[PDB]
Amino acid sequence: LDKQIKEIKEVIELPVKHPELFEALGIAQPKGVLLYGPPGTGKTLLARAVAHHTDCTFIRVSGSELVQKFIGEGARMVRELFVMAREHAPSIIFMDE
Amino acid sequence: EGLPKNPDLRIAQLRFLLSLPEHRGDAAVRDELMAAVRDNNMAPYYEALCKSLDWQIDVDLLNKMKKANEDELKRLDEELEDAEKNLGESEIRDAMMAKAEYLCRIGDKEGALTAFRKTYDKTVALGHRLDIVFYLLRIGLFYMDNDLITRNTEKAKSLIEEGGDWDRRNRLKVYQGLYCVAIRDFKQAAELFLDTVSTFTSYELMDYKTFVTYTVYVSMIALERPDLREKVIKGAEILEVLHSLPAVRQYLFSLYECRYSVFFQSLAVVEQEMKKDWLFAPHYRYYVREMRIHAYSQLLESYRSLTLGYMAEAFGVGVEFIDQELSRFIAAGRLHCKIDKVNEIVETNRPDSKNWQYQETIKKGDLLLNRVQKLSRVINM
Amino acid sequence: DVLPPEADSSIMMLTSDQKPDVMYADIGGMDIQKQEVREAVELPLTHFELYKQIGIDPPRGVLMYGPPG
Amino acid sequence: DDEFEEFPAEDWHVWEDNWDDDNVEDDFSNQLRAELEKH
Amino acid sequence: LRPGRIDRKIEFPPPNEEARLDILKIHSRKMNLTRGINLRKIAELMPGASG
Ligand SMILES: Nc1ncnc2c1ncn2[C@@H]1O[C@H](COP(=O)(O)OP(=O)(O)O)[C@@H](O)[C@H]1O
Repeated sequence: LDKQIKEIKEVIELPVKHPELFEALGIAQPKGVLLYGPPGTGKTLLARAVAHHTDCTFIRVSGSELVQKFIGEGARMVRELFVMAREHAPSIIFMDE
Repeated sequence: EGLPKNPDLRIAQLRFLLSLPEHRGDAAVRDELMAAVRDNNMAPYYEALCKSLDWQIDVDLLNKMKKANEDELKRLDEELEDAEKNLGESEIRDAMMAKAEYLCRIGDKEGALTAFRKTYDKTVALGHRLDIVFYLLRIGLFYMDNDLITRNTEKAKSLIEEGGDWDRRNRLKVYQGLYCVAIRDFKQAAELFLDTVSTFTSYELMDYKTFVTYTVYVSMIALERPDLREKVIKGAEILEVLHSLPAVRQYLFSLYECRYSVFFQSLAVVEQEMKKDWLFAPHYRYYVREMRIHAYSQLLESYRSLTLGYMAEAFGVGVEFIDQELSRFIAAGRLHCKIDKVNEIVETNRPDSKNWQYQETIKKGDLLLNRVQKLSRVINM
Repeated sequence: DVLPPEADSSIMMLTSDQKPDVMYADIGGMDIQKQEVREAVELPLTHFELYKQIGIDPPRGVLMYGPPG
Repeated sequence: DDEFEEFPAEDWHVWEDNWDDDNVEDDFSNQLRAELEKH
Repeated sequence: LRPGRIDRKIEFPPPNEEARLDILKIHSRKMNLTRGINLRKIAELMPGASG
């Protein structure tokens, strides 16, 4: 999946490494990626690979209560992960269905 | 398929041939080397080779190759800068790895090494790091840089340990066996070659025919009779490739089943090709001596006494020649017998292995004690 | 002080007496499950060298899930 | 430190270094060929 | 799905024959493969399979 590597590279790598190409173009930096595909076709694989190569902190969100104390003890809201994401920015928050 | 033949070892083979005194002037070897040089635009390597071999520099060809190389380097530096500015880390790495690859393809050792070090610094993939390390190892084989070889071998082992790429582990086994053959470590060369005989894929170094030839040679000179029987004489892949090979199969099987004097024509022909080969060249005398000693020991082991006449008849050689050879080896201490000359007869004996182990211990301890004492003088004062 | 790593509340079974009396002969059937459990827990405990040599990574944990009984 | 100029000077392999490869002798191929020819 | 949120939607379909061959090569790099295995043949034999 090389064309897919290329697209994810654009939308993830370029905004965080070269936030000047988008400024010159005059378009807001992309901030949302969604990966179609049957199970085990490389979605999580490519997300992790792009995060690793870009040096972004890959934060996997799954809703498990086993990690709710790590997110925040009184986690009545899912946006409380954003403090962690900001602290470890640049960050890539990955959800899987 | 194998890794790319960027530092083509065939070029090193041809250079070694042209360095030999019976081929310093070989028209075919020179023409093929020049074909490779003009096809790969080896301008720096061509200049260095002309200097070393005293040839006359073909100024026109050298200038055209130099212009081609300069154009390529300029274009590829432009690509690298474009990747720096616009594209991302992967594109940067690809461009600068291509620069290192071309610096190899034009035989520029130092520039290629520096480019590879920079690429390894800027690379994040373990497999790509292993590719760079194998590039460096092939450069080390090409230029017989022992320090480079050992450093990159340790680096490759460390990189493989994590990741556990068995394909890369087998490739490193082949490379390390080649290095062991180069440095005359035939025991480890045979061990690695027998490990990787059924999984050989490194065609960047040499063909499977040559690989099996080297494996058979090192196995004969290193392994004992039981191990040789189990590995070489019965390995299915070795037997098939030896069916393809008419000569080395005869050599190995003659040694194994005691057909003597045919072992010696085989040893003569293999010695000639060993001398021709760049990898085995500064060990052919040692290999032949060791193989002759092995044959004599094999013949003498199963007999309390054996007339020099019978020895000569078995080996096809004359009595005087076999007597002098046997006496030389006995004086060297690598044969467990003595020879009575008034009535020619070779009488064997069985010295306990404790004596051999004591002699080896004294020798190795003397080497290490000399090293330790040298270190002591270096430090204390 | 540092104690020997044998301080523990969960003691091994005294194989002399606590060992169960069941056998693969007493089980019967379920050969697929028996073979999977073998290759997961028993073979790698005496052939881990073979596993590493052929390139497999032995697993720890098998979970034996399924209906009751 | 000292260059040891008292004495004049004359203008000027990781394997085990053994004194057996030094023997002056024709290739074993040549030796065997001679032995067979005179045989 | 509102056309203002997902800045990009990539598609990872089931691997082609070539993609399956590439995946097989990558995942077999880490084992003793006897010399001369037709990974292309294996990929062809397993159609409609994921990585
Ligand atoms: N395109 C691919 N190339 C190599 N391996 C793949 C690919 N797609 C999937 N895999 C393998 O499949 C396994 C599971 O993939 P996964 O990342 O879970 O995909 P998904 O996120 O779509 O479920 C991984 O171990 C991975 O090595």
